[PDB]
Amino acid sequence: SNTIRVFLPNKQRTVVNVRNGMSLHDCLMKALKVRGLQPECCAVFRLLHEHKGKKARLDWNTDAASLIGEELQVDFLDHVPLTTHNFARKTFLKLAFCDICQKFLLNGFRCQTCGYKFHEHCSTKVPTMCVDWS
Amino acid sequence: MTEYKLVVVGAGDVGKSALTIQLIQNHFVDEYDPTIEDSYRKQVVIDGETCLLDILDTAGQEEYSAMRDQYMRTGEGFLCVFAINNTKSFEDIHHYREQIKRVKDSEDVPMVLVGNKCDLPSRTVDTKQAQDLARSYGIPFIETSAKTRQGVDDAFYTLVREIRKHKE
Ligand SMILES: Nc1nc2c(ncn2[C@@H]2O[C@H](COP(=O)(O)OP(=O)(O)NP(=O)(O)O)[C@@H](O)[C@H]2O)c(=O)[nH]1
Ligand SMILES: [Cl-]
Ligand SMILES: [Mg+2]
Ligand SMILES: [Zn+2]
Ligand SMILES: [Zn+2]
Ligand SMILES: [Zn+2]
Repeated sequence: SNTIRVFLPNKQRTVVNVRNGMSLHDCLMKALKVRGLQPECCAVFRLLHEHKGKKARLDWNTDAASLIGEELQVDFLDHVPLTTHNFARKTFLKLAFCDICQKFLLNGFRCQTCGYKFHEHCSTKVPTMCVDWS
Repeated sequence: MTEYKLVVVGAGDVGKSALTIQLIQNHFVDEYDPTIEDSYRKQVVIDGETCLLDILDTAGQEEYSAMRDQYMRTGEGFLCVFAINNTKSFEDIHHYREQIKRVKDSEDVPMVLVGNKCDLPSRTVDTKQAQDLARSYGIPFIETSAKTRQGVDDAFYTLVREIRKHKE
C-alpha cells in the first residue's frame, strides 16, 4: 500500500515499497544497479499530469514517503556516455578470444560501437549498457 | 530487432527474481526481496539472432492477481517456476497455468516449466514428476539453479524458441 511506481531508463519500471525515512536514492539504488545503471548517471523526476512541463526534477535525497501514490521517472542525465549495444555477427579469421570467457572465439558476435566480442552462449553476460567515449 | 515480452510467474520464494537477475546481471544474492512489479530489458543472441528480451517479474500472491491478469494479457511467453524442494509450489503451477489460459483464451501459449534451486540437496520434486507435468501440459521442462547459473540461459532461450515456433 506504501508503494511508488517508478519508470526507469531504457523503458523499464519498478514498483518500490517505501520503508519510512528512506530517500528516493535509498529506494531505487538496487533497482538501478541490477539493471546495470549507475545512480550517478541518472536523475529522478516527478511526473506532472499538466501541460507546459512533463516532469520536474527532484533531489535524490528527497524523502520517499512524501511521494507515495505519485508516479516518478528516472532518466539518464544529459549526454551520459551510456547507450545500448549494436551487436553484429563476426567471423574471426585470426585467432581471437571471447571477452566473457577468454576461450577461443571463431564464430561470434561483436558490438559495432564498443567492440565487445563474445560467444553466442556468453551474450547474457555482456553488460547491459554500452559505454561509448569514442 | 525482434522484442520478446516474457513474464515470470510462480509461487512466492521459488526464485523468480533470482532467476531474472542472474540472467540480466550475472549475479546471485541470498537476500529475500519481495517483488511487486519489475521489468527488465536485455539484448541476447539466440540461435545467431540478436533479440531484445523484455522480462516482467511478478508477485506470486493472490493480492496482485488482477495486476497479473493485465501482465499476462500482453505477455508473449511465460516461465512457470517452482522450487524443487517445495512440493506445494510445484502443484501451484497449475493455478498459474489456469490463470494464463484465462487471459489468453488459448491452451496454445508459449510456456516453459522451470524447476529451480537444483543445487539444494533437500529435493522433494524429482525430475520424473516435473517431466510428466510438462508432458501433460505439452510444454518443455528445464532444471535451473539461480545460485550456480545452471540452466538459466537454457530456460529463457527455450522460452524464446517456443515463442518463435508459435509465431510460425
Ligand atoms: N539455493 C538456492 N536459493 C535460491 C535459488 N533461487 C532463489 N533462491 C533463494 O530463494 C529466496 C527467494 O528468492 P526470490 O528470487 O526472491 O524468490 P521470488 O520467486 O522472487 N519470491 P516473490 O514472489 O515474493 O517475489 C532467496 O533467499 C534466494 O536467494 C536457487 O537456485 N538456489
Ligand atoms: Cl580456448
Ligand atoms: Mg520476487
Ligand atoms: Zn557496446
Ligand atoms: Zn565466451
Ligand atoms: Zn493450490
